[PDB]
Order: sequence, then C-alpha cells, then structure tokens
Amino acid sequence: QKRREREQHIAECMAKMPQMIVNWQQQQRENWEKAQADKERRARLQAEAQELLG
Amino acid sequence: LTYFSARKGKRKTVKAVIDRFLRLHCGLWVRRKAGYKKKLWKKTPARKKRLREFVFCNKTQSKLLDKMTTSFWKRRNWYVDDPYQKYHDRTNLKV
Amino acid sequence: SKSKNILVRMVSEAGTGFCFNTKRNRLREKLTLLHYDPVVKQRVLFVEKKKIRSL
Amino acid sequence: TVIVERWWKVPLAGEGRKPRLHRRHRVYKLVEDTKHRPKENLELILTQSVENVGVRGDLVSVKKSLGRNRLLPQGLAVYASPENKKLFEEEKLLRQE
Amino acid sequence: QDINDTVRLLKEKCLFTVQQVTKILHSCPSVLREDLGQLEYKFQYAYFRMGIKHPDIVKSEYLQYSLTKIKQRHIYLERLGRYQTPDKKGQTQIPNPLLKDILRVSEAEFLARTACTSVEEFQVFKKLLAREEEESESST
Amino acid sequence: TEPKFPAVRLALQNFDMTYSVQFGDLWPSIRVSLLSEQKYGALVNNFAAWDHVSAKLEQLSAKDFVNEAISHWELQSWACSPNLRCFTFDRGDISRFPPARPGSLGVMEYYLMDAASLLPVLALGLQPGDIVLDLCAAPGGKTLALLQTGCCRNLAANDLSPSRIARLQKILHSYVPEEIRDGNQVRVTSWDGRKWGELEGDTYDRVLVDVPCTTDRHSLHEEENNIFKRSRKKERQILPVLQVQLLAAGLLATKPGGHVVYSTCSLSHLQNEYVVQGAIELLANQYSIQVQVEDLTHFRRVFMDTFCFFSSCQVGELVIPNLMANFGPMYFCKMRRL
RNA sequence: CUAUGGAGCUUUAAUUUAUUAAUGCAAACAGAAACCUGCAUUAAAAAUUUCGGUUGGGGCGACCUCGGAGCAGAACCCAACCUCCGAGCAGUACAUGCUAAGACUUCACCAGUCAAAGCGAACACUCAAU
Ligand SMILES: C[S@@+](CC[C@H](N)C(=O)[O-])C[C@H]1O[C@@H](n2cnc3c(N)ncnc32)[C@H](O)[C@@H]1O
Ligand SMILES: [Mg+2]
Ligand SMILES: [Mg+2]
Ligand SMILES: [Mg+2]
Repeated sequence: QKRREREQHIAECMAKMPQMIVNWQQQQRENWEKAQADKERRARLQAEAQELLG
Repeated sequence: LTYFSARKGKRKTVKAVIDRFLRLHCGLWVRRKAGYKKKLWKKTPARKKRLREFVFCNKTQSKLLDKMTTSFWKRRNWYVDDPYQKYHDRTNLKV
Repeated sequence: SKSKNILVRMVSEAGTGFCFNTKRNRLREKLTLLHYDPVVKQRVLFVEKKKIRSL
Repeated sequence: TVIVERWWKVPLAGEGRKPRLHRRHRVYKLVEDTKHRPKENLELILTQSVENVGVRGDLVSVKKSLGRNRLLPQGLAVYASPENKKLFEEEKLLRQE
Repeated sequence: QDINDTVRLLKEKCLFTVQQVTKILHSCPSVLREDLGQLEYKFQYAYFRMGIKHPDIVKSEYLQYSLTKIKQRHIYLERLGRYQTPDKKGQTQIPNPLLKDILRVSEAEFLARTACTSVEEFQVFKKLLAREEEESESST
Repeated sequence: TEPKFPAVRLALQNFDMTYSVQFGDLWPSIRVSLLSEQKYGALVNNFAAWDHVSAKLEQLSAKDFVNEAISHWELQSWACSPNLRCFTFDRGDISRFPPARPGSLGVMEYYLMDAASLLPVLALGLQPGDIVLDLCAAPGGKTLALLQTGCCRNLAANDLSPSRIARLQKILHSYVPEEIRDGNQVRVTSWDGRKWGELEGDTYDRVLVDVPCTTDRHSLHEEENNIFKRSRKKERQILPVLQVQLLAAGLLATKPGGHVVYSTCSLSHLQNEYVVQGAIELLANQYSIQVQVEDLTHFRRVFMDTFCFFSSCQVGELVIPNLMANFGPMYFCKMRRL
C-alpha cells in the first residue's frame, strides 16, 4: 500500500509538472520584460529631465 | 590496553576500533573517510565522491588494530547475504 | 564577519522527496530553480522550503 | 514513599546468586514520590447515622482523612470487608422479610 | 511575607542600617509596593554609577523617585559631562551636581541650572534613551 | 575585555581635554551627540526605480533636503553636483529607515549613509563628462554618490587596504550595474596615495581626498582597531604628516584649473585646518604650486536649515553633531589649483 | 629555568548545594497554628581542581592557523626566531549529476589534488589562501 501510494503520488505530480515548468518560465520571462520596460521608462524620464534642463 | 583482565586474566578488546573499523579475514582493514558528513555544502562533487568511499589501511595501522583486537574478531564468518563476502580473500597475489 | 548568504534547502516538486542545499542572498526572494531529480531521471522544479543556517 | 532507580545497569547474576554491587550502583535517581500523588477514597460501611449518609448499611466512599480519624476510631463505621457486607446483607434480608 | 522580604532585601542585600531602614520606611512608603528586582536595581545604580553613600541616599530620599526619570536625568548629565562617576579611589575630577538639585527640582529648573541646554534637546535625548533601554531589554 | 583604560575611554578623555578649549560652550552638546546614536540618510540609487523609492520614502515621511537646497540656491542669490537624491527625517525625529530591499532591476533601492558625508560630493561641483580621482575611496561612501551623479567618464578610486577595497567592490557589485564597471570607466586600485603625484600629474579634473583621521564617532563606540590604542599611538602621532602628504599628492595629481575637496570626519583644528595650511605652504616651497581656497559660506547658508555649522572656521566648513541633527562630525575645504 | 610535581592564602577562576538558615508548593492535622518529610528559590558557610606556550628585562602590548615577498640562482625540499602585506570571502551556474582505469601529494598518518573511458544531459566554475 505504501509503495502504491508513493508511485501514484509521483505520477500525479509528474502529470502536471510540465505545466508548472512552463508557467514558471513564462513568469520569469514576463518579469524580465517588465524590468526592461521599466528601464525604458527610466530612460524616457531621463530624456524628459534633459528636456527640462534644455 | 588491558593485557590481563582483573576477572579472567585474559586480554581485552578496545570497542572503539570495533565500532569504527571492519576487518577482512585476509588481514586487511576497511575504514571510512574522516569528515564524510561534515560541511558538504563547501566541498566539490569529486571531493564528496572520494570522501564517501571505503578505503583500506596500511601495514602499520593494520598491525596496530591487530594488537588492539582479540582473536574472536579475526575468525572467518559465514553470514547469509554478506555484502563483503567476496572481499575476504585475495586472488592472484604474488608476494 | 557579516553573514551575507544563507544556506537553504530545495525540495523537488515531483514529490520524490529529493532535496539539496544551496546558498542564496538573505535579502532576496524565495528561490524556485530547475534541478535534476535522480528519482525521476530528469529535471524538475525545486522550491525553497526551510532556511538551514547563515554563513 | 520515595522511589529511586539506579543510574547504572547492574550485571545479571543468574539464579541463586546475589548480584555484585559497585560504588556507582549507589547512585540513585528519584522516579516518584508517592506523597504527591492524587488522593483516593476509602470505601466503608456505616453503622449509625452520619451527616453525609444517615442509613446503616450503605457503602460510602469518603476521604481517608475523615474516615481514618472520625468514623473508624469512634466506631461510627466499619470496614467494607466481605464478611461485614455479608453480615449487613443478612440484616437487610431480615428487614425485607 | 512581602514586607519581610522587602526589609530583608534592604538590610542584607542592600546593607542598610536598621535606623536607615526605619527612616526609609517612614519617608518613602512606595518601596513596599515596588517589586524587589527593580528596587535592588535602583539602589545599586545609585550606589555604583552615581557613587552616593547610604546616609546621603537615606537623607535625600532617592528611592521615592521614578527609575525612568532618574536614568534620563543622570545619563543626560553624564553625557553632557556635568556628572562624573566616582572612580575606584572615590575621587572625582569635577564637582558633582547635588542629588537634591538633580532630582527634586523641575525639569525646567534642572535644564536651566545643571544641563544648561534646550528642552527640545532634552526631549530628543529622552526618546533616544527610551529606544536604547528597550533595545537593551530585548537583547538581555 | 581590556585590562585598564579602554580605547573608547582614552578617546573620550583626549576629546574632552582638547575640545574643552577648542570649542568653548559647544562641547557639552557635541559630546552628547557623539555619545548618542547618529541619524541616517537614505541615498537613492538613481540606476534603480528612483521615482518609486522616492514615493516610498515620502510615504515614510522623509523629505528631499537636496531638492530643498536646490530650490534655495536661487533664493539666496559653480552651483553643485546634480542628479542626487537623499532623504532625511525632520529635525529632531528619531525614526529610522528600514533596511534596503532589492528592486526588480536586481540592484538595491537605497544606501543608508550619514548625510554629512554627502556634503563634500555636493561641494565638489561635478560637471557632465568629467574625470574624477578619489583618494582613500574605500569603503566607497562617497564614490557611490559620485557614481549616482554619473557625471564622470573616468573615475579612479584608490585605497590602501585590500579588505576595504574588497568591501568597496562588493558595494559596486550590489549597486552599480555591471555594464558601467566592465570598461575602464571605474578603476579601483590598492596603492599608496602619495604616489599619484608622480604617477599621474596634472591629469584629473575633480579630486576628492578623505585622508585617514581619528573619526570621533567611530572612536567613541567601536572598540576594535581604534586610533587611541597603545599600539597605535605612533600612528596617531604620525597621522598629520600622512594627511598633509596625501593632500599634497592629490593637489599634484589634479590639473591646473582643477578642483580638490579635502574632507575629514573629525573636529580637531590640528587635523582640519593646519593640514591644509601645511599642504599649501609645502606646495609653495618645494614644488611652487599655487592654490586658492574657495569660499563656502554660500554653501553653508543653504544647508543651515537641516545642518549645524561652526561659524569660526578659517578655511573650510565644518558640520558639528547636534541632538536635533545628529549628522557629523564632518569638515571639508574646496580649493582650485592655479 | 623545567616539571602537563605539591602545598598555604585570596577571589567577580571552573563545577556543586551535599550542609545550615529563610521562604513557597506538596504531604498531615486542626480550623487556626506549630513539629517532621519531599520537591523548588535565595543566600551563608564551604568542598574538588587548575595555572597552555612564544616574545630573555619586567610592565605594556603582540604573537600561535593558512597564502605571498625578501629565503637556498637551474628537478623537489630546505633560513626556525625574525621583517612585512593579506585570508578565515565574494561572485556566476543549478547535471556545482552518477560511476570508473591510471597517477600526484607539503617530507609520517589524518587529510588534500588531477583525471581517460562509461551512463545520463547540452549542442569536473572564477579566485593564492578564504
Ligand atoms: C576615513 S576612510 C574614508 C572612507 C570613504 N572615502 C568615505 O568617505 O566614506 C580612509 C581610508 O583610506 C585608507 N587609507 C589610509 N591611508 C591611505 C593612504 N596613504 N593612501 C590611500 N588610502 C589610505 C584607510 O584604509 C582608510 O580606511
Ligand atoms: Mg610538557
Ligand atoms: Mg574527586
Ligand atoms: Mg606523501
């Protein structure tokens, strides 16, 4: 019984493991994209500050 | 080391070596590596791999343990399903 | 001798019970790595569970 | 009553031979003191009228501190021995007759 | 038993004469209400960190005041440099402000005469000392 | 523990014996402030989410005294080094900033440093596309401000001690993104500071020299490696010579028409003003180099709102510790080499 | 000067309250109390044991592990005391997985280091010590 429960738990976890992996990778990619978008926003704000200076 | 016990007049055995070392009937002594469970997060995989092995002892240490253990531990055993059964005897050894 | 990093334990999300220790910065989020699991003979996610010690 | 246990194991002596005691066997540890245990109730059979129970022949469980000092010493009650309870059931039968 | 313990603390732990204990009981009655540990801490603070003796403390009624305000004013003066803790020899490089002036007068008069500093500075020091004391208690 | 006369007590006794006549009636307040905890200022990492951390600090009720000074510059009337943000609490406040947390960019949001240490950077008067030298840079409290300003194409930071060099490099890794430091834009070195007058003479435009000195604030609290130990008495005695030599080396390194900011975290005139005067006299005698100390009264008047200054300094400007504003102690002198 | 030889004395040296005294709880009575017993907290008075090496004054300090330079010129080793600078970290991966020929080694041992092939993946991490 213990062996069967272990095996079925492993199978259940591995059934949804690929979805978890792809969701985590998507989350990391979206975090990187948001960081780069914030970099672009900071560059725009620096350009606005330069415009104010000039 | 007790060369003559006070209740039997016979040599005693140190139990530290018994708990720490394994003796093969051929005369070799097998031990562990000091520190194979200590601070594994700062050790390389190769270092851990060679730390978690079983190694032999040299002639001086073998003689020391031979003196420190009695003849009961030097007998030949016939345990059923013994992992070290094939290692009790030397093969193709010259001098 | 300030302790900038801590040793933490990562367990597999596959339920195999496999786990390993890795060091991370204290001032950081909880880690979710992708590590090889010998039980399932492939790579699976590992999430931080418990902080072990500071180093 | 204080109860103690030896800290060190005493080697077996066998049958018909007393064990050999050592100086380290004199070291004891306190397992339990009985005087700190919860109290019990003494069960007895009455002979005269009492404030709690006023009928002769009723088995009553009362605190030892009272049963041992007031009921038994003055003869107001008797022990719940099997002989006593038989003798009281005899008079109960006589009354019911 | 509480009164017996308090008087035994005064006579044995604090080493006060019987007449001094009687005078303390007559003059500062809040000592009985006060717990033992804080009372001993106050007495030893006065004895060591202030260097005041038994006749002086029993004459000035030091034990009746709040340990918090005692700490605040004493530490403020010590950090100012107006108060110098007596050394092993009992000598002090500077004259010390009197206990009556440091405690019995108002905060305004205390600042005007001894501290010679601003009330805002005193309040800021009070906040800092409260933070330091709570941190010390947490550490202990 | 130590046997007798601990270093902290020795430092306190020396400071009493000297400043009791050096300052007059300010020594009580100065001593109380030095013995009490110092107020911290939050320097915003401009490379990170500066707007978001500014909003966070303003919700924490911190004010931008740098921006207030920028506003007051024209109100009172070389300007100052631009593109800097530092937040401090109101006068007399005891609230402390929470420990810094990393942002989405991977770099920490802000650095907790004494606000008085930012004054030399502002007085240095940085300009875009400049060249900066930083003697005794490590651990890098002022070099971080220089890089946040970001007006230097080449910054050469030097400090003798490899341990503090490593600490400065760790700070740079934590704050400055790797692409700025990958090139020769930042050059951290560990060599004697007296060599730069021959290694690179008339080379650098802005130079900041913060000579080693008996820091009173650290001396009165830290009990490890104090200048007032018996083993270090020789170093304490020889300290003014090293200070004047380092200032002379920095003046040699800077180019004619260049700017030198000499700063020290102490209150003693002997190590604040006499060092500068000895340096200028040595320049006049040995190397025939002329320098002009600028007037910083205009600089002082702007920051008098949030800082306490001593108005009896012959050459530079000195910020003294106070209970309302526990920043300091600090001293700095600005000089142009002609 | 040496002894991992003693002893006397002192104490905020380490380990204890066995003992005494005072409290509290329990037990036992009275109805409240006292004596005794057990278990805890305080003191008092005590009991056992000890002085790690270097720097010759002596204090005052510093030193004891590892790395580098002055240090033995050309395979290796080799100057102890000494003079000086550092280290007792940090950073990037998350196969920094698993097994397995043959070798090096700080002059012993303990430790420490390199690594063919093979399984499994992708198209034996940087750093002198740490
Ligand atoms: C007082 S700290 C200045 C820290 C930093 N500049 C700041 O303002 O936050 C000066 C440091 O310079 C280093 N230093 C001392 N003498 C030096 C010298 N002669 N040349 C270069 N650096 C030196 C010391 O290690 C000391 O920690
Ligand atoms: Mg010896
Ligand atoms: Mg003994
Ligand atoms: Mg070898």
